[PDB]
Amino acid sequence: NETDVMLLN
Amino acid sequence: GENETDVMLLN
Amino acid sequence: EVQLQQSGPELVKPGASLKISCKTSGYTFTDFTFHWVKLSHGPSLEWIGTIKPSNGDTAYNQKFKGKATLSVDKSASTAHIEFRSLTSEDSAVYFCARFGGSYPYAMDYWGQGTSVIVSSGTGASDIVLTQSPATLSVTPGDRVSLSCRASQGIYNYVHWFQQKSHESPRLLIKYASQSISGIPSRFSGSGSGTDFTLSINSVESEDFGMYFCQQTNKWPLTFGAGTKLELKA
Amino acid sequence: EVQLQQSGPELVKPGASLKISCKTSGYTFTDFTFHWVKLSHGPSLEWIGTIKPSNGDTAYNQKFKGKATLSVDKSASTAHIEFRSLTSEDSAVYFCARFGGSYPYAMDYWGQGTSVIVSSGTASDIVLTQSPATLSVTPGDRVSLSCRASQGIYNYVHWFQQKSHESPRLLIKYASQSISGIPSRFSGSGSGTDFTLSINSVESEDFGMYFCQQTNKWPLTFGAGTKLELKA
Repeated sequence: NETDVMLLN
Repeated sequence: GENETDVMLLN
Repeated sequence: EVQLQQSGPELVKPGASLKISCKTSGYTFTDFTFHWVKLSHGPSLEWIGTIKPSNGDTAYNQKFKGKATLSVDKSASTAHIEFRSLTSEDSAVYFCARFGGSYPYAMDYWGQGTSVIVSSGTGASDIVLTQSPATLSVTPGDRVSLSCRASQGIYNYVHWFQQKSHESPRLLIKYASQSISGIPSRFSGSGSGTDFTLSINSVESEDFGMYFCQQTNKWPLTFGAGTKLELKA
Repeated sequence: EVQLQQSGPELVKPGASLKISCKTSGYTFTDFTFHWVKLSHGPSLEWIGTIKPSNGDTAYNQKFKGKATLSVDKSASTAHIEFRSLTSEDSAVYFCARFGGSYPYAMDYWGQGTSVIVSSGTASDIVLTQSPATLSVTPGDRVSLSCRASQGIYNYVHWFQQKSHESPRLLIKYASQSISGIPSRFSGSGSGTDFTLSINSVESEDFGMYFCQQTNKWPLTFGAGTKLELKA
């Protein structure tokens, strides 16, 4: 889940 | 024919 | 209140055909000829052709004869332009305009323009109009004169337009020196034959933009390359 | 009422630089990442990149890294994209979108798009396969649209409707989650690699392009789209 830091948190 | 556009544009 | 409303932005594949429209309101559609104008970088304006809505007569700029077809739908009070075999060279903003108003007529009302994108995926005797200076840097309050020189005598068949960024051209002066309703008194025009001048008595901050001259004495109708009026550093 | 308002149509010379803007209203600008999307013929959608407005962090699609720069003006609540060395290949409609709404976030609000004309004068990326490429139906038919991912992406699939002369509209997020205001006839299912968008009964207002999108891995990618059209 490499995009979560940028997109969801 | 010094006024060639007159028929189309003004009449 | 007269209005020319153009259809929305278009994006097509190379080789495609495309029909774009110009719908009128507030006046009798069959009154005046309709004109299509291509805007390219500079900005630069080119006249494509004209259609007389009352009888369907047309006159094309030979450069666009194998590319565009003009038509009218009298039942819908709508003028159309259809392009064929579209290429990257056809990506441009296209304007419709009527040639009307009080006699003698001029390009008084214009549509807002249609952006046409042709996506890359994932005339020996035409009248030449020479505009000078190409760029004029001024301070508000300055008196300015813009020159338009015709390649041969065209009597008083010169019209002046102002074009501001993201806006359609606006008629300032018609037939070299005739004033237009609502245009501020600081704008005036003079000349006959081959030498034409647009004067701005005292430039205002709202005057910055492009100024084009246009001749309507000979086919095809042509424009000057324009004078870019800008603020001095 | 949330709104993303893009700057007007542009027409430039080849080799020029151009900065286009996206201004927000109705919410706190620093809340959600901003995304830029390129629309080309088909229609086809490509993701250019994203910017986090709270701190300025970016992630780009490598295809656009040498072409576009994303920035934000927090004082003006405006997101920007700047293009350099523009060519005919860059003529397109560019959309801005925010990745927000109720948790988990998705591309819920979009700008109206900016037409950019560049005038001629006077490998490891997730592949999304959409099928059938065309669905020619009569209103009242029940349809199913497939999106197959090149590798497992859990539930990180979102569905968009795009009608002629309009901006993409979010229909379903995270494979099956419903979106406020979207009619009940739209539903989604699937996990891993096989995803389906179902339309219970096609309406005349449903004709247009349908795209799936994955947001599990960088770069974010779209399928090539399914055209839903009226049977002749």
